[PDB]
Parts: sequence; C-alpha cells; structure tokens
Amino acid sequence: MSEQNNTEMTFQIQRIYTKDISFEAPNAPHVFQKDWQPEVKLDLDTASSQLADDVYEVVLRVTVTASLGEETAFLCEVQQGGIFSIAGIEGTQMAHCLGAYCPNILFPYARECITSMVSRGTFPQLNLAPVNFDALFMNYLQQQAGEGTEEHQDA
Amino acid sequence: MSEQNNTEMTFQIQRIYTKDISFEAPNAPHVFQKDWQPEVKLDLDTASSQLADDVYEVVLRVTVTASLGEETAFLCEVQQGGIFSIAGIEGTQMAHCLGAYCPNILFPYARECITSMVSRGTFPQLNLAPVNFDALFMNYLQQQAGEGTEEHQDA
Amino acid sequence: MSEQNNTEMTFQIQRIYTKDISFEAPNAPHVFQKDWQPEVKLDLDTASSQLADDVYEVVLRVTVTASLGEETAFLCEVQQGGIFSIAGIEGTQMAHCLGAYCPNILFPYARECITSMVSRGTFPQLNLAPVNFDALFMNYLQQQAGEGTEEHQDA
Amino acid sequence: MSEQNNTEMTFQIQRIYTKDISFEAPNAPHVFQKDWQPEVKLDLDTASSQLADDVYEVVLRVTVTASLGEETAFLCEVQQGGIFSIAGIEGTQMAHCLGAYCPNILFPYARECITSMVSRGTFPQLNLAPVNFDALFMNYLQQQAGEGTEEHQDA
Amino acid sequence: ANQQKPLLGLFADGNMPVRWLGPKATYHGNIDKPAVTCTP
Amino acid sequence: ANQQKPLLGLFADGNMPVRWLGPKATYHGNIDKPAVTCTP
Amino acid sequence: ANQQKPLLGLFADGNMPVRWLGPKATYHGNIDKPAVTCTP
Amino acid sequence: ANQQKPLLGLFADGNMPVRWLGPKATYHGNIDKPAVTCTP
Repeated sequence: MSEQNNTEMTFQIQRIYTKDISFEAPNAPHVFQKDWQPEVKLDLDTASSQLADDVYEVVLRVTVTASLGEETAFLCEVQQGGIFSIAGIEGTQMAHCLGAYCPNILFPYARECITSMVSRGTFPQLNLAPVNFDALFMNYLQQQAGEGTEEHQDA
Repeated sequence: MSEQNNTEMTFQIQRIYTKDISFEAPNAPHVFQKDWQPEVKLDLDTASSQLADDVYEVVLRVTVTASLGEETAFLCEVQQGGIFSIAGIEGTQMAHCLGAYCPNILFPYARECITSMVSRGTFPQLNLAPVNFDALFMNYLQQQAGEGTEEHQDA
Repeated sequence: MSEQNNTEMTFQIQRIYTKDISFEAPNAPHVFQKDWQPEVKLDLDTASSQLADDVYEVVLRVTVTASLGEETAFLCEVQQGGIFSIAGIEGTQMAHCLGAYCPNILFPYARECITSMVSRGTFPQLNLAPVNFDALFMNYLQQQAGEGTEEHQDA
Repeated sequence: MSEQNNTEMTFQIQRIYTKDISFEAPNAPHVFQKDWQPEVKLDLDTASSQLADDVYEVVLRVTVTASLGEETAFLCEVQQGGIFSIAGIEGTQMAHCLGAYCPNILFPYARECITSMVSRGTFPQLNLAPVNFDALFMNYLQQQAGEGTEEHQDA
Repeated sequence: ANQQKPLLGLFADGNMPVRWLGPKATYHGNIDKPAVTCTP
Repeated sequence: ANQQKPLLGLFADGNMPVRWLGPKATYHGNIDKPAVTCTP
Repeated sequence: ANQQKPLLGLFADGNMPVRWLGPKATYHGNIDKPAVTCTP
Repeated sequence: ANQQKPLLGLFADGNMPVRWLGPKATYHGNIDKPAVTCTP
C-alpha cells in the first residue's frame, strides 16, 4: 500500500508475440443472405503471469464478434502476449503501467492480426478506432500522476 | 482403373477462404528458452460439402503441431475452405478431383495462413514443402513412374 | 511394381520470403472527396537468378494500382521471392515448372503482403482471384510429371 | 517574441494509416548464408500539411537500417500519417504537444508496420522500445528564436 | 500462515469490454456479385 | 536470345500478362464521414 | 424427403499417408530471445 | 491577417538523438533448410 520505492516504477520491453488466434465462420457460405453492416462487438480481457523475478508476461485479448439478424457474420479473437521487465510499480502506478501503457503497445499487433483473419474469411476491411487506453484509465482513476525524475545507471 | 479422361466434367472456383483458423502457443513464454528440437507433427483432414446443386465445397484442416520434447511451442490448425462448381464427375474421376486436384488448390492458401500465424507468434517461418497429392494417389490408383534415360552424346 | 523413373523434375523449396514490400497513397487525405470506383490495373514483372546448380530464385513482383483515370486511389507492390530447386530437366519441361507452378507458390504470400498494405492504408481490402497459370500449360503440353530419382552425371 | 493565450482545447484522431511503406532486402539470399546478430540504425523524419478547418495531419516516418557483417541485412521505412483534429493549443504549449504527444500516438502503429515487414522477409521481427520524445525536445524548445508573434501577455 | 500476496493484484481481476463505436462502420457494399465466375 | 537456355525458359521471354475480372467487387468505400468522429 | 447424391461418396477419409519433409526440427539452431535491448 | 502560427510546424529537419537502447541485440542462430533433399 503506497510502497515508496527509490525507483518510481520501471518499464522494459522484452518481447511481443501472438499467443492465440481464433477465427470462425460457422455459416461462412450461407451468411451471403445476410449481406451488409454487421453488429460488431468488442471485448478486451486481461491475463498475466510472472515468468521470473522482475520478468512478467502480459496478455491483452481483443475479441471481435460480428452478426446480422440472428446468424453470424464472422467470429475472431487474438491474444497478443508480451513479456515486459517491470518493477517499482505500485497501486495506481502499477495499474496504469500494465493496465494502460503495456496493452496499448500490444494493441496495434492484435489489431492487424484481426484485420488479417477477417481478410482470410474474405470479408471487407476492419480497422478498429484508436482508443487512448492510457488517458481512458486515468479517467477510470479520476486523475493520477504520469511524471517523474529519472534515476538510471550501471548497477 | 477407369480414369476416363473425356471432354466431359466442368470446374469453376467461385471463392476461396478460411472457414476456421486456430493458433495456440500454450507455453510460448517458456518455449523460447528451450532446446531447439520440436517434433513437427502434420495432420490433414478431408471433408467435402454441398452448398448448392453442382456447387461442392472442399475444406482441408491442415494441423501443424510442434513440441520441444514435452512442452508444446505452437499449434497451427487452418480449415481452408473453397467453393468449387463441379459437374460431370463420377467414380474415380470425382475421387481424384476431390482426392488430389481441388484440395491442392487450397493447399498453398492453407500453407500461407499457417506460415503467417507461425511468424506472428515470433517463431521460425514454416514453408510447407510441395506434396503432390496426384502422385501418391496414383501410386495406389494406376501406378505412375518411368523414363527412357540411357543414351548419351558419344563421338 | 517394377519401372525405373529417372530425370522427371526433382522439385523442393528452400525458403520463401518478401524480397521487397511497398505501399503508396499520394491522394490519401484527398480520397475522402473522391468517388470510390477505381480502374484497378494489375502490373506484374517476373525475374529469375541462379544461386547454385539447379537452384533458381523465382521473383514474382506484383503491383496493384487503383486509379479512376489519373485520380489515384492507392498503390501497392510486393516482390515475393522464393528459392526453388528444380533438378534433372530443363527447357520447355522446366518452363512448365518455373513459369506456372513456382508463381502459384509465391502468389498466396504476395497476395497477403499486398492486402496487408491496402489495409494499413485503411482502404477496402483486395483479395486477388485464383489465377491458374498452370491450367494453360496443362491444355498445351509438358504437364507430364511424377516424382522419382535424378542422376547428375552429365556435365 | 512571445504569445500566451488558450482557445477551447480539442484533440480527436479522425484516421491513422500508412501513406508510404518500403521493406528492401537488397542482399536477400546472399546474406542468409551468414545472417547472424544485426547491428541496427534508427533514423526519424516527419511531414506536415493542414487538411481542413482545425484538422492538421502529422506524418511520422520511422526508418530501420540493419547491417550485419560486411553488408546490409535488410531495410525498413514507414511513413505513418495521422489525421488529427488540433485546436485550442497554441504558443509553446502546441510546440510541446506537436513534438512529443502527437508522434508518440503514431509510433506504436509505425513500429508494428515495420515489425510485420521484417517477419515477412524472414528476418527477426523488431520491437521498437518506447522512448520519451518529451525529454529530447525540452532542449530544442530552449534552442529556438523565431516565434509566431511578440505580444507579452501575463497574469 | 495462509496470508499470501501475489504481486499481480492491480490488473487481472475483471475484463474491460470496450463500447463499440464506428460512425463509418466496417461493411459498405463489396461482396459476391462480380465474383470469380468470369474466368474463360 | 539464340535457341536453348538450360535450367530456364520463361519470364525473361516477355513476362506473362494478367487481366482483371472486375474492379467493381472492391473499393466501394470504407472511409465515409471524418472516419472516426470521436476518440476516447 | 432428402436428396442422397451418389456423386459424393469419398474424401471423408485420409486417402493416402502424407510424409513430413521437414526433419531435424524447424530451427537448425538458435533464434531471438525474450529480451529486446535495454533502457539505461 | 496572420493565424495558425505554432499550429503544425515545430520539427521538420528530422534525425532525433536516438542512438538506440541496444545498437546490436536482435537474434542469433544457424540458418539452413531442415534436410529438404527430395519430395518423393
């Protein structure tokens, strides 16, 4: 609870990689009867794991569903995982780091991965709008700090 | 047997696409530190479908599985579907059309879909090597091999 | 089951990749006040280079230009190269292989690299139709194949 | 030469996209024979043009030049153009937001577009580390003399 | 003491469903009509 | 250009030309309006 | 009422065994790692 | 009549002092095809 460390948070990018993909078109040939703007649905899920000491692994899931009437258009889901060496983070600074800053790094890759699979189901272009996860999460916490003095040297 | 190569039969591809995509990298964060010897087990599932009269769809589930001894790297399972308007085909003519020709139309597209997901998971690129479905089916059906190579330019 | 097949084209892939990628959108902001109906022209160029004995790299440069006259919608171009090993035969026999089969292996990869660039410019995705070059050669001649054993004993 | 005023701040992204892309593998199958740990270079460039009323486009070019051994590994360049609704920020406030915040938005999408090209060229995908542009620009703002006007307003 | 503490607290407790917004939408008017039928 | 070029015999001949089916099937619009009117 | 088509009566089964043409594993050595560069 | 003075025109020259965070750190291995002798 407000562990005042000498190092006010730490962030290092270690890896970004696709961990999971799903794209289902259950009525793929028959959806031709339901042709135009489908009801698209977003749902983001947060998964994490600690691989080693100060080495963490944040998975940002972006699920996209589409359907017209009572039948499906296309189903898609990506899990863009990313290894990050993070330490010093606490409370608000923790939640803002891995819950806003790190997802927003993984998001462009997850976005293009969905865009690829939709094209494999041979449907028109799906470009998701830029949501500022950083500022949106600051608004979730009303307002918070995102400014500090650097302290970095060989140790 | 009864290959019966008459000017009968008709073929017209209307559309090619993935009806299902699956990419799982179960121990992705743990695999990129492991010994560099996965056992890549390939799988192929054959399934045809009726969409309309004389319109027959073909789906090939190409499943790629890699495990580094005990721990799985990734799983690339791609049900590459393809709508093909075929008529005039019976017996071994339709058995070769579906058992060799039209699956090999979708094989480069399943190959590509897999390769892309493998490389998106930040794993070495997998190029599925040319398997001539025609030849291996011929080895059973009517046997196909032989060339008259013996003479050389002598002076 | 007793026939000596010898020098029948021995084909194997080494490595497929994008030698080059490109996208342009000069009229990119301007496209808002444009009519969305371009005269899309396919502009392809094909090269080959010997890397070793029987090893020929086939390059398939595909360019998709979308312009409703001089009014350019977008530009996309990929040089999809593939290291291919075609052994045993030459001339018209190998012209069937490199000039028909090899483009069909590079075509799915060229296609997705083009589509990705169109989707990065946030334009409606373009899936290229199944163009079978080999079909034309199949009606003519040199379609005769069936794997066996090469020699390499004649300089 | 000074200016202190504040109109009703507005900042909304209308569109993010690639205006120009290039991945060049000049020594592609030549380097692969001895293609090991790359020594990388990062060049940055920008472009600008007002599109409409309170609508200003910031283009951010990231360039990635790899060289390993005695020659080039691969080349990468992406002009990530973004349509922004910029109003209400002015004086040194605008100068800071322009130099820091606006290209920081574009940088995740620029990074991704490079990362995907490199993996398609069968090279190791490059994950650009998140670097603070603000700190770099602090100096540049203290090293200029030629503001838009001179009108000393104060509290 | 069953009193344990995983460092991963402030994150994976609940998902965040983003409210879908898109005035221009995805689909417009590109589908099977001038499809792959005309290949003589 | 003479007679026989061993281990080749296409592409350098003149490049095999590809014709379209119809550009009507693509590019009926994806970016109408200001595309994204609001950014959270 | 069901139209049993005598044309479709095959290709629900693995017709012939497909050999794997990528032995010695898809590596032949090391790769990248779970570490990009640095920050200090 | 003079407006939009700081509005879009701060930096244009380019080349920021990004000397990387690690000038040489991406991948290392041993490239070769997995045996790949013949398709028969």
